[PDB]
Amino acid sequence: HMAQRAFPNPYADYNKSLAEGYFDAAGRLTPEFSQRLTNKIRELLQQMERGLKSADPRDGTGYTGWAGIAVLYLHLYDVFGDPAYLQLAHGYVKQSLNCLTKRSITFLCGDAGPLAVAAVLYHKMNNEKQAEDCITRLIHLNKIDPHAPNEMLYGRIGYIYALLFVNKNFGVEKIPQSHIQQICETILTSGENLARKRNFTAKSPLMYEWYQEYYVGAAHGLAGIYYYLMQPSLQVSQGKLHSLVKPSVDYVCQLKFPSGNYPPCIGDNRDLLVHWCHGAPGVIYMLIQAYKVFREEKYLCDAYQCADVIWQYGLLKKGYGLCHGSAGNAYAFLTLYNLTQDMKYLYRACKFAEWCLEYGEHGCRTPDTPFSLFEGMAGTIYFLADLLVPTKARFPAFEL
Ligand SMILES: N[C@@H](CCC(=O)N[C@@H](CS)C(=O)NCC(=O)O)C(=O)O
Ligand SMILES: [Zn+2]
Repeated sequence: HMAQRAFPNPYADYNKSLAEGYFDAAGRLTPEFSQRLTNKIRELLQQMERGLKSADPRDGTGYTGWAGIAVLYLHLYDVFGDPAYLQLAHGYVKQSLNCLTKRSITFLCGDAGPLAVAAVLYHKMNNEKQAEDCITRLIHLNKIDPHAPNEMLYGRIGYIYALLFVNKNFGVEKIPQSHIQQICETILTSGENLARKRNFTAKSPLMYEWYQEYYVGAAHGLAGIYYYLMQPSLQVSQGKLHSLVKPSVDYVCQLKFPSGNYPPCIGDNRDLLVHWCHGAPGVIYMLIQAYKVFREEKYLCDAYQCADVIWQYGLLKKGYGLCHGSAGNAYAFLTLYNLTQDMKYLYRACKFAEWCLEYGEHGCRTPDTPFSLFEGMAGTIYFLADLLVPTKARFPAFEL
């Protein structure tokens, strides 16, 4: 059913000859291809700026609203060094800070996005008072909540991301490790408890759910949570890594469809969605991190299969977005490239970029938020700009 959701891939797979137009033998993009990316970035930014005039004033979130546009501009400032991008970021930060709803804790869908992004923006503009005030508020956002989910968009790991985002950008431990540690403990305890209650323990020592479903993928599910639990920056003990996390990862691996794709939820039979939010483009991060941490070939094998699924069925009719679109899917190639150093995957990313350079010429659906970071144009632009230096590229608001 995957074929129904994708355009046929018109591109030939990697060879040295075809790759030479995109990058040199060291994987550095050609000046020509770099400039083509740059030209499209500039073109799309104009469209995005105009389109955002019609966006909902109330939505300040990273996923669909103002803080996500600020994320893009902070990134463009880092990539290009144009002070105008930092100024644009400031404007969007200011909008986002007028939109706090006090309903959610996450970087993507909650108040942590505006606060963390503002902290970084103010820091980059040498505004210590405002930066520090934002950090204080971010730290305070963490309330005791036994019913809070564990996943990326609305749960504990999404709050953790905001903390990591501040620390990374300040280059110092602004938020004490102990804050992250306490949340990590809660996540692990929650997982063990649910697995015990449902008698998953034997096959999976941890289990998580969101809206009463066992989601598998990056956005709402197991792959996102385990990706985080395996991250050195969360400092999960070797004991818990091996006794709890690894067998839980292995359980997810065993859910793989024959195609190499993954079900949205445990028990789902229809092999349909090839998205970051649901399916191989999101699960790949868990597999790659598991390979890095455990060094078992099976994880790398599965990652290759993800890349092949995405190469065949990853050019989505949904559009060019990050959450569920061609640009988000292209990041899967970059993560595998950055692990393997295999230029085949850099090439695949470049070809997906080629597709995005024909933005709007394919008959894709218009997203609900056509200009947002996760549904719309801002995310596509983010990807194009990130591709300029492939080794540093990271799926935004998610990848560490
Ligand atoms: N609001 C989205 C459309 C909804 C959507 O695609 N949702 C994702 C999850 S975030 C999905 O996988 N939907 C199920 C499907 O495609 O069947 C947009 O405008 O891009
Ligand atoms: Zn999605």
